[PDB]
Amino acid sequence: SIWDIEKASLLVNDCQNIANMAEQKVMMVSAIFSESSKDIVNPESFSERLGKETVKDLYEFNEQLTTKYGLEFRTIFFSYIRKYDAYWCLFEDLEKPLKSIQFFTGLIDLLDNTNKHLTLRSIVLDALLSADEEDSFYGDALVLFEELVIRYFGTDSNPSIDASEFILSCLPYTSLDALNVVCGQVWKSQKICDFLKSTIGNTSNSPLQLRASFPAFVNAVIHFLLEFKNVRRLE
Ligand SMILES: [Co+2]
Ligand SMILES: [Mg+2]
Repeated sequence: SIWDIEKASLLVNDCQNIANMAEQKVMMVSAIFSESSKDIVNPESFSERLGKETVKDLYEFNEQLTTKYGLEFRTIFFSYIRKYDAYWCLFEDLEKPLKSIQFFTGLIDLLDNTNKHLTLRSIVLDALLSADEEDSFYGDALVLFEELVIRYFGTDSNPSIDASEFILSCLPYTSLDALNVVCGQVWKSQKICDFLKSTIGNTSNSPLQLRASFPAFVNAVIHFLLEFKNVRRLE
């Protein structure tokens, strides 16, 4: 996929500002989650507690973000930005506010009552693709990845899909091979793709669906988006 260069260019201009409104809604959603960390039993409950108007506003801000700035895969891809020179130059300075925008796109995806969490899937895979650097922040991404896998295949209204489709449908890349072209060291070195294809195969075969509790899921998501937020991804 090609990120519209004009729209991405607009994002450079409105970056710090959209980032600010973004961190507003994060602090809200996160504060509201702090009150009810045991009554929020599922995304739908997260929704009711937030309020329709808060929710409606949440989706409208995400809509403008998505349409105006060309984010076809719903969020920001640091692997993509690091890979393609034109985008690197455009964004190399703006890593801090980019992390904020992505956080927002991650957090509100917790509201997806289909449990597909396409945006969280994107963010986790992007993290997995980005890391060459020595980190155990990787480990956390693998774990969160297995949870998203449970959440997807544990919901019986979600169609059976291959590991390939599960991975690529949320990435601005066209094939599994292509991922080898844009990834960091860890992806190739630890044969990460095979681990994911394995995990995905076993989770949809297993009668055990040891899904985590939502408030624990949410807390792990918030935690993970926070670690990400103090990591230097752009080279
Ligand atoms: Co588990
Ligand atoms: Mg794709």
